[PDB]
Amino acid sequence: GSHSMRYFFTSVSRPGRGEPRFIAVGYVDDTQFVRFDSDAASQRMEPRAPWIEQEGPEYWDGETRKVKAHSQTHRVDLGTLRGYYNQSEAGSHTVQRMYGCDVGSDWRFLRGYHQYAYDGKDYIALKEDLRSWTAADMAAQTTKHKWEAAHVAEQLRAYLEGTCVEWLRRYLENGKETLQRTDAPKTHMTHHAVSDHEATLRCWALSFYPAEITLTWQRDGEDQTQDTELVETRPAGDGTFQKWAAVVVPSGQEQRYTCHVQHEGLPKPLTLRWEP
Amino acid sequence: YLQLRTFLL
Amino acid sequence: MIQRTPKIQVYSRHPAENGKSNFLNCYVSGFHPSDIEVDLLKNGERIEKVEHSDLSFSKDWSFYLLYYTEFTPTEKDEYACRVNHVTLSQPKIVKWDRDM
Repeated sequence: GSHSMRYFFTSVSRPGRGEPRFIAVGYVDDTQFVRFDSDAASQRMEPRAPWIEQEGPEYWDGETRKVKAHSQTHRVDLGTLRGYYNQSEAGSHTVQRMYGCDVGSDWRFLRGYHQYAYDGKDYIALKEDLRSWTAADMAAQTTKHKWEAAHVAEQLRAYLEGTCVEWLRRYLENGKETLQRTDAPKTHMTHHAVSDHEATLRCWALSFYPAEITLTWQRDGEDQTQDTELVETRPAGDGTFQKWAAVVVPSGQEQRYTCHVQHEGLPKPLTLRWEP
Repeated sequence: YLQLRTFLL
Repeated sequence: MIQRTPKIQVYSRHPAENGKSNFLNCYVSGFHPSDIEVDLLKNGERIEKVEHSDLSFSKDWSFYLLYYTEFTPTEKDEYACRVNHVTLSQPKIVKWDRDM
C-alpha cells in the first residue's frame, strides 16, 4: 500500500539568550532512519536503520551539510518570529517544521507537505495543490507574501513531486525486508472484576507494524462507545506498536461484547470474544 | 534525502 | 503560546516474566512545549542509566518521547515513571501495572 517519507524539525530557543536546541528526525512510514540532535552534541546526520547505514560517504557528507543548513535556517526563523510577534529574547519559543511525500501502491506521487508551527499552533502550510499557502494569522501573512513574491512554492513542488519520491523509492527498494513488511497484531482479551457488579474487558493488540490500527467494541453486534477507554498507540521499542481498548460491562453480560481489530497485516478483520 | 534549498520565514 | 499536558503510559516491551530480561518503557505524548523531565523509578528511586527516543511530533504538532531501560522484573520489585512539565504543578507518578 501507501508509503511516506517525512522530516520533523524542532527548534527551541532557551530561557535567556544562549544557543537553541535543533533536532531533525527522518521517517519512512513508522521507521526512523536518520537523526541530528544539538542536545546530543551531534556533528553528523546519523543512521537509525541498517538499510540507510549501507549508503556511502558521499550520501552522509551531503546529508550532514544539508541538516547543518536546515539548523542555520531555524536559527534565523527564531529571531524573525520574535520580531513579527514583538517578543523579548528572555522567553523560550518553539519552531516546528514538517515536510515530505506520500506514494501509492504503484509508488507514484499522491501528496507533498511543507508546513510550520510556532509555539504549538499552525503558522504557515503549503496547500495540497503545492502552489499556495495557508497563513494561520496576521504575522504568517508576511511570510506568505514574501514566499509568493519569491516563488518558493514552485521550488518546493519540484522536490516534493520529484527528488522526495525518487529517494523514497530507493529507500523502499534498499530497505524492502524492513519497510515493505506488515506485522499483524497479536491479539488477546483479559477480564478484571472491578466489583461483584461490573467487569473490565480489555482487548489487546501487540507487536504490529505499521502503527495504523482500529480497535472497536460492539454489544450484540452494535457499535459500543459508552463505558469504553482506548489508549494512544505506543511504540514497543523494537520498531513494533501496541494498543488496547477496554469496556466496563455488567456481571453476567460478558458474552454480549465483541472486540474488532483492523490492520493492513491481517488477511481479514478479527473478532475477539471473552471465553470463560 | 533533505531539500537542497533554504527558505526563510 | 499553547501548552498541552503529557499523556503517560508505563509498560514493558514484552509480556513481563520474573527473571526474564525485558525493557521498561515510559511513553509521553500530546505535550507542548517540548521540555519535559522523565525519570524511571525502581522502588521509588531514580534509575541512573535510562535511554530515550529522538523528539518527534504528531500531525497536531504535539510531541512524543519514549524513555526506556533494560530490566529483569521480579514478584517484589515495583517500577514507575515520574514526569514533570511546565503544565504540572508537581511531578506525576504512573506505576507500572503488568496488566496495562
